[PDB]
Amino acid sequence: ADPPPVHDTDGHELRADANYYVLSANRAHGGGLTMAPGHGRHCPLFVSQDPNGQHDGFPVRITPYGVAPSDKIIRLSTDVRISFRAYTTCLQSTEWHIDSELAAGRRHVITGPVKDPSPSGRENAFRIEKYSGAEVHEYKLMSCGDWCQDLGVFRDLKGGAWFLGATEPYHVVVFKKAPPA
Amino acid sequence: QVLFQGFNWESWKHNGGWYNFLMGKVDDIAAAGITHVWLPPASQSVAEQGYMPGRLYDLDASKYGNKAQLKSLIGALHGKGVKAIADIVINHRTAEHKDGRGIYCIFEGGTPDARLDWGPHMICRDDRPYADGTGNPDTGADFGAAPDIDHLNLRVQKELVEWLNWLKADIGFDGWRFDFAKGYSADVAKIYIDRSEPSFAVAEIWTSLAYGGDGKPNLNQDQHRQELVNWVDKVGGKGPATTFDFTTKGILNVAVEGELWRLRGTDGKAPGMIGWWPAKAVTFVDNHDTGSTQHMWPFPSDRVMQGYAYILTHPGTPCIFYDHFFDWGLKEEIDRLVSVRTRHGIHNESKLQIIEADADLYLAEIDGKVIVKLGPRYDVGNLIPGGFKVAAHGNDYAVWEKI
Ligand SMILES: [Ca+2]
Ligand SMILES: [Ca+2]
Ligand SMILES: [Ca+2]
Ligand SMILES: [Ca+2]
Repeated sequence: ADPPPVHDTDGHELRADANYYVLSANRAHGGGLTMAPGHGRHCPLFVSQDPNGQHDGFPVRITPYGVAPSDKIIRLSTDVRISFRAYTTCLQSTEWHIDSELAAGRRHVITGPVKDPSPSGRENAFRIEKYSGAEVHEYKLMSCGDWCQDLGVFRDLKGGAWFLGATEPYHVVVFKKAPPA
Repeated sequence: QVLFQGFNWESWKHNGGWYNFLMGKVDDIAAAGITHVWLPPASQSVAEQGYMPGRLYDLDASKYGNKAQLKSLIGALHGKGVKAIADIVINHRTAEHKDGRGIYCIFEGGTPDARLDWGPHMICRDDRPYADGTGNPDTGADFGAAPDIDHLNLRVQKELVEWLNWLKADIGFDGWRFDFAKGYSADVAKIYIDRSEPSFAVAEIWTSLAYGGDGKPNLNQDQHRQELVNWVDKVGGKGPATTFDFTTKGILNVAVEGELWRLRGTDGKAPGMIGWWPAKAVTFVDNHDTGSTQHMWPFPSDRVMQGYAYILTHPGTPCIFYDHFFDWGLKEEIDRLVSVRTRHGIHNESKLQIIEADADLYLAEIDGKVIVKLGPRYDVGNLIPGGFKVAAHGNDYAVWEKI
């Protein structure tokens, strides 16, 4: 294809049939991604970030936007769906999607059923991109429904935990190959 | 010098134009002792607040008002003796037309000629789908929602400096606030600052602080303030460039809630940028992103006056936010604080001497003329020397002045 592939920490390309931990490029920013309740909601669970640098969080499954499989390689600037390969007490879909509602005036990426589907139904479309023009393998995630918005994590503990959402500063990520599940 | 941000995230919706409304606030702004007013991005923009500029020269298309109204506003401020600084959004730009590929990558400057009329060649190399892959790679971070401008392209630099000089000469702006400064290199910012010769310039460099397993900032944030100091040094430590002190804002956010010991570093110096290079730091409590209606990193609402008691008496250049001054009913207390700072000659490089930093008490003396106290600690009279009278007090804060 055209967009370069996304690489994991060992330099290999991301595969659509493998699980990866999405860690901070700088460990000073915390650990991997996970799921957590908050802001008064029991379910659906928000996509949270573990504040502890030694915590890898939950492995994630990255998949070419539904009808796009080909060589199983995951490339930059391409629509992708993301799911946590983990079990939850909410017993709901564990796939990410941008929230249609604000919680504490902030827009977060959540889990479970899409409450108010847009005609486009692109709430679950994300993209992986290089954070800067540098060669280093450091990325950022974007929510791309109507427009693409960079994602960052709210680290002020509002709502009970750190949550992923539409905010600065954008979270610069790295992918570590995780065990199969 | 004290800055004032003259807008919030909702200003563009104001009935009758924001520039027009602000005209009625200039007497009050000038009388408070404010020396610089930071105005919103002035050009045409796809997003109403102005942070997605298209036709850079088209000021008449702004939601804030037109060119005439802007010029009158600046004219009134200048007459009052206050400078005006423009919000310069140049990391990214939105295109006016679609090219052959059906991609919105053909730009338009807003003039009938070819000024700013670039194409996908001026877009950063790897910024897909906009770029045509012929430009240079981005010198800094990418901004996801729009095409990033390739600042290494000579026509780009040339025509941008020309626009900056127009903003200054024709419109009358005195300086710049660089939006999303992490989007391009310090080398790039240096070119614009040197060639536009602003009297004042402040960059927005916002990166995450270092956190612990508890989910709160680490006690030491040197890595964070080092990054701000590194940028200033690269652009020119002798010039007009400064950076917003995000380190202090992040620490004050949590220190204020029963952890005032966070305000004293191991060396007995302030923990944020003001502890190392106060001359180059501009402090703030909240801005249109962190607070207002975006809530990215809000200061605890019930303790905002503690934030103002700190920045208004401390080294560095403080920046007062619109809402807090006019909408929250804090005007009188804030006014008093600026007055205390102004009458004692406190400036960006005033000497800070931290006397106490307990969980419930932060006591500091600045320039040997003013003593500030933050915290619920009821009686601290035993700690305040002779010849000091109370100059201002409020919710969990008090300030004494000598003589
Ligand atoms: Ca033109
Ligand atoms: Ca971009
Ligand atoms: Ca921004
Ligand atoms: Ca950039």
